[PDB]
Amino acid sequence: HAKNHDYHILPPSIWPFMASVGAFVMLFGAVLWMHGSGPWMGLIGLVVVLYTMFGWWSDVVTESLEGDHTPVVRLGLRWGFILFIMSEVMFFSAWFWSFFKHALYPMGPESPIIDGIFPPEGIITFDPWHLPLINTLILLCSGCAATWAHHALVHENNRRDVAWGLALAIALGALFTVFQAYEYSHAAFGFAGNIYGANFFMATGFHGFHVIVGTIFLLVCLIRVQRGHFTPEKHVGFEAAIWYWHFVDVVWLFLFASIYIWGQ
Amino acid sequence: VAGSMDITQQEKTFAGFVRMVTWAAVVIVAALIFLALANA
Amino acid sequence: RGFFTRWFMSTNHKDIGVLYLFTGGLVGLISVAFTVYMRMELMAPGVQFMCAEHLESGLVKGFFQSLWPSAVENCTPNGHLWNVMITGHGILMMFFVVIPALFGGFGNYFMPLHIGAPDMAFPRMNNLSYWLYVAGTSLAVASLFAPGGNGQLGSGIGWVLYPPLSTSESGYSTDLAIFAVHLSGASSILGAINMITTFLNMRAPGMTMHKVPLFAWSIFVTAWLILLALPVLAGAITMLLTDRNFGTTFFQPSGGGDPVLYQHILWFFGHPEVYIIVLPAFGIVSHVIATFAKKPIFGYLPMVYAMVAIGVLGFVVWAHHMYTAGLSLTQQSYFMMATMVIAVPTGIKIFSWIATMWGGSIELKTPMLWALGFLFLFTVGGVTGIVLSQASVDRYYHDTYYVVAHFHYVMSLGAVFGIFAGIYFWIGKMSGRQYPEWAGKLHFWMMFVGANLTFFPQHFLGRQGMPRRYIDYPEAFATWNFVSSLGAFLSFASFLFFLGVIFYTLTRGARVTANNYWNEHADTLEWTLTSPPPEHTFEQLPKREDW
Amino acid sequence: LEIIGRPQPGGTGFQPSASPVATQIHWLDGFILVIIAAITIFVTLLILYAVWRFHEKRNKVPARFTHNSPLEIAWTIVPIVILVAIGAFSLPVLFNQQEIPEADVTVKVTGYQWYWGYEYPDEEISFESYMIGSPATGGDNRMSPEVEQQLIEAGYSRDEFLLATDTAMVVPVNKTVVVQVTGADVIHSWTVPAFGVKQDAVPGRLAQLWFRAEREGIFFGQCSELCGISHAYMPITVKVVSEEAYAAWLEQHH
Ligand code: HEA
Ligand code: HEA
Ligand SMILES: CCCCCCCCCCCCCCCCCC(=O)OC[C@H](COP(=O)(O)OCCN)OC(=O)CCCCCCCCCCCCCCCCC
Ligand SMILES: CCCCCCCCCCCCCCCCCC(=O)OC[C@H](COP(=O)(O)OCCN)OC(=O)CCCCCCCCCCCCCCCCC
Ligand SMILES: CCCCCCCCCCCCO[C@H]1O[C@H](CO)[C@@H](O[C@H]2O[C@H](CO)[C@@H](O)[C@H](O)[C@H]2O)[C@H](O)[C@H]1O
Ligand SMILES: [Ca+2]
Ligand SMILES: [Cu+]
Ligand SMILES: [Cu+]
Ligand SMILES: [Cu+]
Ligand SMILES: [Mg+2]
Repeated sequence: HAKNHDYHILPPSIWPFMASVGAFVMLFGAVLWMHGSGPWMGLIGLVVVLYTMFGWWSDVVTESLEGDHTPVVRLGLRWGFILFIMSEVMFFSAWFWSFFKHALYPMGPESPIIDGIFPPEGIITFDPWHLPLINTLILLCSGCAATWAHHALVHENNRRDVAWGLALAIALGALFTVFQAYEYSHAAFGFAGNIYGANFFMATGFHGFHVIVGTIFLLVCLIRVQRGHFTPEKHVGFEAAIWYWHFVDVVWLFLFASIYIWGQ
Repeated sequence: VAGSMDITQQEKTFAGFVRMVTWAAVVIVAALIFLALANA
Repeated sequence: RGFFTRWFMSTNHKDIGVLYLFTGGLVGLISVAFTVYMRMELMAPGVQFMCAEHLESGLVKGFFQSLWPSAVENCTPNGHLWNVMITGHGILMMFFVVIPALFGGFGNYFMPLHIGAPDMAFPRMNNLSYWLYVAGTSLAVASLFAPGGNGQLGSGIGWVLYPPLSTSESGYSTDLAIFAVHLSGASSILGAINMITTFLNMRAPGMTMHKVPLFAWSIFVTAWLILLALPVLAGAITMLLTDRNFGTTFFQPSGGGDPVLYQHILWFFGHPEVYIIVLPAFGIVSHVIATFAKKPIFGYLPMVYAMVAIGVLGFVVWAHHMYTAGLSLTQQSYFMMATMVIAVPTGIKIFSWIATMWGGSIELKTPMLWALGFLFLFTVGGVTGIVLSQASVDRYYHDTYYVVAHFHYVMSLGAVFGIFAGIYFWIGKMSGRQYPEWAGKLHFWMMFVGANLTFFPQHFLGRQGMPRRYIDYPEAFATWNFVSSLGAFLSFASFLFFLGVIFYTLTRGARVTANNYWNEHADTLEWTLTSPPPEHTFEQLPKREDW
Repeated sequence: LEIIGRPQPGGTGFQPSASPVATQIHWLDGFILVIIAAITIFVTLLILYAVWRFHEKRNKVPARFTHNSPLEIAWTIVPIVILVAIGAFSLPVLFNQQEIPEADVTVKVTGYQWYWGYEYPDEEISFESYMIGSPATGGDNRMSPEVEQQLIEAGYSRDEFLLATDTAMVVPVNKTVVVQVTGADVIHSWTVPAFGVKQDAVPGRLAQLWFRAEREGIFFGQCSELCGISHAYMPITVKVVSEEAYAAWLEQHH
């Protein structure tokens, strides 16, 4: 009743409360799963959360189709995602720190005085050109496929290449994690009991979790192109997809030139 | 009158925020490249 | 419009902020109760309350037995409980009490008002930050009643979860605490993202950032620290989680780990963390001193840029928590000097507040007392920091109650005074009922007397060599430990009295007439709105002439 | 036999010096303590006076000023000088206590959950220092009739309960002991307040301190990093004796 501002005001919503009940149970049940009892309490949580996330984000489309995403709101949603991406970079930095330390000054039997050998004695690394470069061409190509999709909708309004490009990107994205899940099978070293395995499998591990996320995210954007949901002016969800995906590429390119090239 | 609102102050602030964060990010990458070229 | 839809589904920031305030009080009281029991044992040497014998009774039983002493002959010292209490105290306070009441509680309420915003940028995600915070607090409480170390309940690691002790302490209680901290970060990061966007995108027309109220700036800087620090802590504790439960060797040396690398990564979060606590108090104190000294806050910009300066430098001084851990002399040198740089802008702000009082007409009402009290404690606390900054002297002082005294003066009492200053200042403006000025001024004075006789005696114990996390000490300390445990007991009564004062105020309280109930110089946008402000504030955006 | 490194029942200053580094830590703290004692007194009086001189009763109308470009630079240059002052005397004391010299004695100290371990690599000696109230020395990590008699045994009082250990690291006066420290279980920390040395025992790191013992007597120190249930109950005793007496011990312990 009687307002002059464009800012999005929201009706009350269960999902904040419902997600945090599920998330508490997810993480409590995971603790118990990690200590011998049944995964069931954990996966109840995962389902309640994944159900809540779904509900949540379905309304952020409903509202955008409802004409709530005004100029400012859309702009604000762009910062929100960038600030998020920045804190994603800060998360990964803790793992590049952990790697670069145990690479520059690896632990030797006379540790702070005289450092040890890197890569650890008897750790056979991956050939940085055989397979990892296949995955670096898988991702760099998928990053082009998703950018042609952006440039299509934004600067051509060409809905065919938007859909086509995204399908190719989602394909190569899921292909990366498939090809990477082979590099894990064919790993010349263990996960437990050595730092190299600890630094390697956790750093590429989280990146792979971020690729899985970025591919699911791109698929939600394609599913929406199937329903013809974006316009050249209004496409914040599609915008953040290509940002997030390009962020994943930067992370891999670092990993490649850190763990594989420089750290072989 | 939704859609009408004047954004000039905010769109300016966003260009600064982008210009700022990009600048800040290279300084830090440079600072670590210095620190590595100094005391690695 | 029902108790559930209003508080379990709110998207109105004013309510979510109120939720934060009240939960912060609740978890506070829990954690303050931990400290009254802690000083109870430390009252005089020998263990009397934390006896292994009490374990043979059940949970409820052995509890109420522990609340009442014993003879040194009938008491086997259970150090584990002691460690879980000190850990319980710290973790609750640093992750679930003080930041939530300042950043979550006041920050969510007033920062949108100060900048003339109708809501927050992402007010549905806002609610998620609160309920994730409750989820963390649950997991945190669960950690106290869980398969823990040395065959008992609870994790007795210390609020910073140092390894290999953390990684190898038995049970799963620690893993809960890990995930509790995970969610407390997830809360904060979302809250921060909201605050940053809100501040940058939703200001009033004509309000440039150099026209933004100081509290809003203080919250804005706090949000940036949170945005960048907490994700680093996530990695830190995830590495503890995989060492504990997936047998990696991030910090296990037999596999090639370095327990020192944890401290780097943790304290890379750990200092920003301590500036995330006090920075909102800087703002609140700025607003209060300017109001009740009837004088525009001395040196606006500088003040801000000081906050920016502190905020930037806060990341690159982290290793002065590690002077003893075995750091290269080159390193120890750098962190000694950088730590000294921070001291300058953190000092300067103390002067600006005095300069605001200089010249003005000072109404010594309750909020002004608390802000004045803060000034004292923040100096007393800050100067002992200069001592510790010099690595040479740190060797003697490190891991002694001298540090405990330092960080209580500057951080605990600093932020607590910040919180109370906020509460009395804004209670009418949030409830519609004012507090009784006699009770407030009493609560302040009890706290100020008690809390000084609590932690200043601890300075001595540190110089006398009493180390941290000791359930028992040589008899040759007990003089000061009794002085402290007295003050701490008195302090507990003050916080109890306060809980009454607000109970009186929220029910039997003097309903507030006007929009502004303080004086003309409480001149920011919240005092333009109704005393309990409308459920939808700034439907009509305020025109430039409104500030 | 003169118990020196020790708390006094309600003391406020440091523990007695016993080394050149512990003299300089006593000195630096005093120098700083003047400067901090000034700054708090100066801030307290500025606060008190302003509250009196500028109370709404004692002064009716507030002032209008907000900035003072001269005085504000005064507010900055002074603490930078104050810190350059303290810094100039503190960086020397830091290098001195961290640059290790030639060792007269070398000792390796190892942190074990709730006891210590000393090695003299040269003189071929090894032993473990448990607290006199230990469960390895019968006690429940508490005082009891039995536990007091044992304190007398080693030449200690009921006073020294939580400080006195069943075996001591013994050292020659005016000889530079280089103490190397590592942890075995979790992180422990070796300190002797009288000697002015603290070094964390981190598993998997060879960390080093040094102290030149100037006086003779018994010195104490307790563990300074939370290490588990009995973190209070693993202290340090360093008996320092004359070179003649120490040469007699170095054959005995063999
Ligand atoms: C509220 C947060 C806060 C603030 C503001 C501070 C203000 C400072 N504090 Fe610290 N402190 C912590 C939260 C804070 N700190 C916490 C939580 C811990 C412990 C965690 C744990 O160990 O468990 C800690 C422990 C700590 C240590 C390590 C002790 C140890 O464990 O060995 C050191 C040493 O470098 C230190 C230095 C400082 C310095 C140099 C300043 C200075 O920047 C202060 C500025 C000076 C003042 C505020 C006094 C007023 C001065 C003026 C008005 C003019 C300025 C004068 C000069 C520059 C000479 N702090
Ligand atoms: C900033 C948060 C905070 C707060 C508020 C405090 C309030 C107090 N703490 Fe501090 N404490 C720490 C952060 C705090 N503490 C940390 C992080 C550690 C490290 C754990 C470790 O060593 O590993 C520590 C360790 C510590 C120890 C020693 C443990 C050991 O070394 O073995 C002791 C005992 O002397 C201590 C005494 C007190 C007392 C008596 C109070 C108070 O009870 C006294 C007076 C103050 C009040 C009564 C204010 C209470 C009010 C609030 C908290 C506001 C609540 C919210 C609202 C009203 C909205 N604390
Ligand atoms: C845009 C997306 C990009 C992808 C995201 C990844 C970005 C992160 C990349 C940089 C990561 C930092 C890596 C730093 C590792 C340095 C190695 C190290 O740990 O130093 C070791 C030192 C202690 O070693 P010590 O044992 O004492 O040495 C004894 C001598 N033998 O310990 C030290 O002294 C610490 C050295 C200082 C290191 C500080 C690290 C801070 C981490 C913040 C990085 C954030 C990057 C932000 C960039 C902007 C991005 C937009
Ligand atoms: C995508 C395509 C890829 C293409 C690649 C091209 C991009 C290149 C990027 C390279 C960056 C890699 C980062 C590696 C940095 C290594 C850091 C380092 O070497 O410093 C460690 C050093 C070691 O310590 P020390 O024991 O004293 O050494 C003695 C032995 N000589 O530590 C010291 O010197 C001790 C002094 C400590 C100083 C700490 C300084 C603070 C850290 C910097 C600030 C960062 C914090 C972020 C700030 C955010 C807030 C604004
Ligand atoms: C949800 C969040 C996701 C982020 C976390 C990422 C988790 C990534 C998990 C990686 C799983 C590691 O799996 C790992 O198991 C085995 C034992 O350690 C390894 O080792 C195996 O091959 C090696 C052959 O030389 C041998 O050393 C081992 O005897 C053999 O068991 C595998 O080669 C490796 O792939
Ligand atoms: Ca006791
Ligand atoms: Cu710090
Ligand atoms: Cu120990
Ligand atoms: Cu210990
Ligand atoms: Mg320590």
